[PDB]
Amino acid sequence: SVVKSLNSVNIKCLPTIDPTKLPRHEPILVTVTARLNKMVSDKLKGYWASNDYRKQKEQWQNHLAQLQRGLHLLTDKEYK
Amino acid sequence: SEFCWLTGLLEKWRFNAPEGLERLLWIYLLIQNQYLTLLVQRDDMTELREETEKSYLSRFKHAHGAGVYSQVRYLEGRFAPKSDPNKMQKLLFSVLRGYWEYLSAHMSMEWVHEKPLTISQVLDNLELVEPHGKCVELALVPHFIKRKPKNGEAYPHALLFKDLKNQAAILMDMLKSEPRLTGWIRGVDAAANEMHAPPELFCPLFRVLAKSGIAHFTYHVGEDFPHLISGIRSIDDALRFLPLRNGDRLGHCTA
Repeated sequence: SVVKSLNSVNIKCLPTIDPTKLPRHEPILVTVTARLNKMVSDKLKGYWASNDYRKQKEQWQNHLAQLQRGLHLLTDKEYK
Repeated sequence: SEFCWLTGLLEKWRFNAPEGLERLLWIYLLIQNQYLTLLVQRDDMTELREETEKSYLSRFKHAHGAGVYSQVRYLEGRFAPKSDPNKMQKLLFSVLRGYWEYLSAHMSMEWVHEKPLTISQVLDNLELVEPHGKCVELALVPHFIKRKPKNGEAYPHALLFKDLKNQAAILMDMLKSEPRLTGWIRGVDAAANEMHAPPELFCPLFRVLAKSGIAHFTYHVGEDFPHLISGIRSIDDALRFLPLRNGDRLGHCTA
């Protein structure tokens, strides 16, 4: 209900997530980015080569890549 | 410094560029390109005395190219003889020191002197090297200049002849004072233009340099003949009158 009021300054709310309703060994941070990557991709599809569509897109792709190179260690069991 | 600057600048404008500062880049490129065309056209003092020695090392390195083995083997440079003997002993010294600095960086052979301080010690250092197929072999060739015809003096190009005989004489005593220099000063050239001096004028000049151990002479026919038939004659004049043994070269035979 709280997110319903917020959707109705502008504030964006991400849909509720539940670790129990998820695979046991998949961390929260990969899931929160999955939902977070959901919207930003959707908004980029809406622009579809409008003004500065590339600017936001490429700055997003690099940021996702930099996060990915830090995502393997979080799930990694030990040091190698 | 310039190239690394521009890579950084355009990277911050990779997505968008403010109109104000973008125009600054536009005019600077237009100013740079305009000067480059101007510099080329004037060719076809502090100009050479900036540092006068680091350039020659950079020039040979630029000729050598990247990699352990160079791209050019045989290379001779053109340089106008200076007016004063105290200057020729410096201009020639900086070239040889620059060339030796090129050789020292690549070839880790023993050198007689780490710092030569003079032409003579460079010759001692350069006598220990052999041409092994990747180092740029150098044999300098000073080139003369032809001036505009000045009236009087019993023939139109006489102050020119008096000017060149002075410059040539300075070259003469360098070879006899430094007999080892005959291996690096191997040629003589006359490269200004065609009409400003007849080709037959250099005939007595080249002959006296032949008796002084130059051993090679090249002429540079000016390619601005007033008529195609005149251009053919000019090359014919160079052939007939100039002293040219077998194995010499002409320059810019566009006629």
